[PDB]
Amino acid sequence: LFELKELRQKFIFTLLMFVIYRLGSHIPIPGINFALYDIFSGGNLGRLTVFALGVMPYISASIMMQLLTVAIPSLQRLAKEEGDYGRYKINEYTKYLTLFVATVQSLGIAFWIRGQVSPKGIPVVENPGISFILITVLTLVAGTMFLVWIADRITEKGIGNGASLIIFAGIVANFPNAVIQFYEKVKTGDIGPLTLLLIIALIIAIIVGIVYVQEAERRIPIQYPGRQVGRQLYAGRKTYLPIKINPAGVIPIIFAQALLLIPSTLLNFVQNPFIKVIADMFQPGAIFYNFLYVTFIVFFTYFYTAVLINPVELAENLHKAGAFIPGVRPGQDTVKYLERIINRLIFFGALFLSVIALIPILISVWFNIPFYFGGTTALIVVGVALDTFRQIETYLIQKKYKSYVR
Amino acid sequence: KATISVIIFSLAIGVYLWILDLTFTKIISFILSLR
Amino acid sequence: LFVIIAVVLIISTLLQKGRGDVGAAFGGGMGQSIFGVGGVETILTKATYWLGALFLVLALLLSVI
Amino acid sequence: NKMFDPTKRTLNRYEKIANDIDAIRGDYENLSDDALKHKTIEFKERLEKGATTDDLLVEAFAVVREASRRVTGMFPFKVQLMGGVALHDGNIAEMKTGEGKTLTSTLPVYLNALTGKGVHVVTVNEYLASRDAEQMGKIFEFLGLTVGLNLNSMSKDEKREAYAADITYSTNNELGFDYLRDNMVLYKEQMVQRPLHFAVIDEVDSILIDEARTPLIISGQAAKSTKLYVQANAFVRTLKAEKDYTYDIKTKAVQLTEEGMTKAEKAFGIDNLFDVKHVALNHHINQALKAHVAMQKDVDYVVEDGQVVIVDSFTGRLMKGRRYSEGLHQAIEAKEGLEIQNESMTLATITFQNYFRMYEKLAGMTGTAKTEEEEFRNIYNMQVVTIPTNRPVVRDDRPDLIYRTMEGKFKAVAEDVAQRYMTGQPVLVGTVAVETSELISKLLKNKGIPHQVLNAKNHEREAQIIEEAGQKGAVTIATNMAGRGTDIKLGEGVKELGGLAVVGTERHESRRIDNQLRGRSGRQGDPGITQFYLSMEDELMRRFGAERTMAMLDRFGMDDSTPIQSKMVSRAVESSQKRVEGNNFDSRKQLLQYDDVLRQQREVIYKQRFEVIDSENLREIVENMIKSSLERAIAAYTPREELPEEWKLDGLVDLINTTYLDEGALEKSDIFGKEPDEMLELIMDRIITKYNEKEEQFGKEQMREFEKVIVLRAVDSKWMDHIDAMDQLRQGIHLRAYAQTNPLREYQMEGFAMFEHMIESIEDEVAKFVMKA
Repeated sequence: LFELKELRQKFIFTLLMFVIYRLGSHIPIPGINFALYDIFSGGNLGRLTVFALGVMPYISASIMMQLLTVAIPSLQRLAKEEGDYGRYKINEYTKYLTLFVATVQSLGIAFWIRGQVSPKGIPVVENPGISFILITVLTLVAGTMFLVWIADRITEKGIGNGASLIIFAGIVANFPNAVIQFYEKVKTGDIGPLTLLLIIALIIAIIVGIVYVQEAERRIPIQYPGRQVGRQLYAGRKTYLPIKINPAGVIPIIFAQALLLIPSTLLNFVQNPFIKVIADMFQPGAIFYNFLYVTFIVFFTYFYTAVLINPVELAENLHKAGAFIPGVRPGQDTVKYLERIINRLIFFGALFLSVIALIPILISVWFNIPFYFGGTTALIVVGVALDTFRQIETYLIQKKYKSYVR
Repeated sequence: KATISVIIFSLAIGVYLWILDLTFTKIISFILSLR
Repeated sequence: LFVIIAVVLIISTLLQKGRGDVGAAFGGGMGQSIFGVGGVETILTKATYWLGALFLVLALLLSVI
Repeated sequence: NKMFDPTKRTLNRYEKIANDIDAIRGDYENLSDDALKHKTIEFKERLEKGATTDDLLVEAFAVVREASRRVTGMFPFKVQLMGGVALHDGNIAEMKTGEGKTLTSTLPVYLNALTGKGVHVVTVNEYLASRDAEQMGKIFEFLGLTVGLNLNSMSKDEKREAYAADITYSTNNELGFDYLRDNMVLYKEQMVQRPLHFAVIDEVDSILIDEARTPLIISGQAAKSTKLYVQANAFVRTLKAEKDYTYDIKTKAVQLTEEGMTKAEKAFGIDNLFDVKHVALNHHINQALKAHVAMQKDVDYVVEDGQVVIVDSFTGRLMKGRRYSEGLHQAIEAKEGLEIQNESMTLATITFQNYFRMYEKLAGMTGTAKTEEEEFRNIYNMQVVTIPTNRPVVRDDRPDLIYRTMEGKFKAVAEDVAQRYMTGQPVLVGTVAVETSELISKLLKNKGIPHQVLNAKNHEREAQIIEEAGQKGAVTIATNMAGRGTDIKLGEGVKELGGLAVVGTERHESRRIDNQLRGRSGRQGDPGITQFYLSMEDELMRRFGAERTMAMLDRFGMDDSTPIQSKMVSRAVESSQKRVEGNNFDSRKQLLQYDDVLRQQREVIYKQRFEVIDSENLREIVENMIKSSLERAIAAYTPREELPEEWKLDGLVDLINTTYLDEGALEKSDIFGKEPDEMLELIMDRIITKYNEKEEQFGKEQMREFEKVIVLRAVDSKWMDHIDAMDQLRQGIHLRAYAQTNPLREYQMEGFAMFEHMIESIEDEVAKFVMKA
């Protein structure tokens, strides 16, 4: 039928993943289960953790390399060796790096949580056994391993981020099932499911941004390590042209969004947490803070991400940009040509992503809902979803040509 | 466009989450409940 | 008790696990890289993987009655 | 259980196998003459197949080693015996000196070949193809076989008999070209390689190093040729007009700043904004600029009055007429004097994984390094069997004595060679290139010292020199191209002090290679001496890792004399060596990975060409697809923009462009609307089949052949043509690194879309062509 079974792998990773995860959350010792905002969220520092330490070290790992390489490009001899040589070395560094960071988060979350959190079965006999401190450090470090080990394997079949999407699948799954989404509203919150249709509208919008603001140039060289390189004037007939430009990466909004959550978090749970109603730092400050998301994720990422260096390698290996009118001037001047496109397109991107969080915000004018749960989770769920589409896209279509049909 | 089918797929993929989610809750609870 | 030595083991299993990934790195890691071909077989290290998953659930039973 | 445990585990495995076989050798010594000949007939009859008769290997190898004893000599060592065994397995035994190599290869070569398939023996260079080919030869006639080696222009006999023959000796570069030779071939009688599976690699450390693909490109019909001649003349001179600050380093790419832009306006092309749709002119300037700079004409030397600009580069040793690129060959010609017309492409392949992995296994000899095993996994899937023969590493090797600021160090090395000469020590040097080598000898001349230079000056020289280099007090200088893998032997008494001497001009692009040039002293298991002289100014470091070396030294200390290597000098450089090697690895991956997806596209393409050559009446199929493709074209209509729509003017119009031929068939005929595919297909198909046979009238014999030339040339043409486009696609990968992920994603997409487009196109053209006469 539609499935056109072939992929031996597809169901395999899927089923396998489900088994590992169920146990992972229920896990004894931790299993703290949760983000929403403050009350719904949770955590000692401010990390929504479905489970004790794993997604956190992931974000940590990513961020560790990200900012470090960013502000300081080359601390020690590895910007990029040749891309691969530079990359593998880089990844190995990332593995150990994130690993240790996870440990730090381990003890801290352990201490705060065990001591004073909403209903927790956790018994206390002295530091019962090896301390929830040393013992939880055990589950936290060891825990880091079972998830990490799982993630890597997941990386084999599903993905490095397949594991993440599953997290989304679960959370995102939890609410539509109607676990607890029938409550506050003006005698509503159960009618107006048009909201479901409308969210659908949201899905179509998402696909639009990621096609990439796309566009590119020309020329191909190849240098084998050695004395020489080659060149070619012309020949061949075919379609297909070069495409360089891009759109914002996977969860940028979430990265910036979290920054906002930091000041807001303090405000919801200060010592003797004052839910300042007068200054509600759940929602009220939100407009200002949300703009903060825009500046940090969009602008700063785009600068480094855009890799200021680009005109060099390009202009260097003889290139004249191609896009929206025949390109021309090389050199730095071209970075100019590109610079305009990158920040410009990013403004466009801001319009959509910001529109996401904004979207429940726009609608909630007439009858607001205390059940915000959704939105961001979608941006992520779809994100990995489209990503998996990538896996199928390449994987799919075998040799069509010697089909049975001539 | 491709997107229309992507949405149909999106529903399909979601079906998996609902379905897989059921398994997790089922098996996971199994360990706690039985033992 | 069983658990007491086991806890010493639990940290231990953590260490072997940590190393496996670094060595595990030739193919890649965080994010992605390239689908190296030639493939992978079940690594000899996989025993550590099997031991881990078995181990955590074991803890679940042990952690409680 | 991955560790020494595996290598060691290997030891007993062989130690056991060897004991058994060793017994076989013992009883056998009763001079089995004719009886042995019967053995050759008995064994030959024995396998007759890939069955991998192991038992035979024991009795057969024994006959081999003994066969050698009868033949000549070179048969008493182990790492070789064991060598053939692991070899049969597909790994790498050995390390050099004594060991085997000569005899080693012969052993597994004998058993496998018996299949009657013919076996491949990867050898680095043609001079070598002759080497092992003859050295081992006696056991062959003994064993009653037909050896067979290939060479750049020829093997004295022909290609057909050569491969089909028993043993197939040759150089990879050639083996690739032969394999490819298998494309345009209008016929199939051409024995051009009988299928290619198995191969043992002599000096495997190279079988990997061959990064850049193996492309065979002959046919270049340049429309532009007259223009290029005059035009290029002007072009190169223009760049000459410009000065040094062009900035060209670390890569083959080049462009220039202010003077550059200014120059561009300075010469024809007042237009400041040159880029818009007029890069082509710029293309000419960059061409010469790169040519005059990137590869010294002296790399690309011209033989005495040969006037043929020949490229010796890439670890070669003078390859007659050819060029890596479309722009360069002509560019340098503009520099020299006789200018050529050609610039052509055809086909390309990964020498190793695409080729070897395309079919069967490999087992190399020598290099034991750590660096190769990962490679041996990713592409090949082989391992390493490290084994020292009698008295390991009997030779001594001294450190990389360093010297600063300029090649002046080589000057000091000169006096060094002299002192050796006085002591009566036969020396040899492995220089970097042609120019430096020559200058090197010139120095010896200033000093007045005898010597032979085989820096690819003349091939014949390589011959004389082989027995010649190292004949008591002798002095030889040669390029690394001559510098790797040779069974050299010192005359008598020569070894009296030190034994052999080797001095290197610097440290090559890879760690192994540096070692290789060194390894060139030590056969049968004797002593020798090696030493390297490097300069902070030489090459490896001049461009690579220069940035760091400066601080490391300048902060460390400027003042001193010539010799130094106290504080991390040799240490640091070594790190850079791996570093540079690393770059190779990275570039290795890019073309390797892409070419992999190419391996599949390519397979369908010529494999299809094979089917066409073999079968006679494609007729029903070709028309059918031509129609189904054409009709579906008229067919594409569905709800959408609808490419066609079988209606009236809509189809009539698009279909007309779809069927634009001087021929006439119902073109004008409108008003219709019997779309069930039966109707549309029958009408066009009839005009074809009918006209086909009507056309067929010309001749049974002659006509059959037409699809030959047409199908292959036309099909072949389109693909090679779209292959050039394939080059451009590689540019797209250049792009992938930024934006999306990096798995060769964008490339894969495009590879297919390009190719479905490619074939449909084929049916169109190949079809219409069948008509004209």
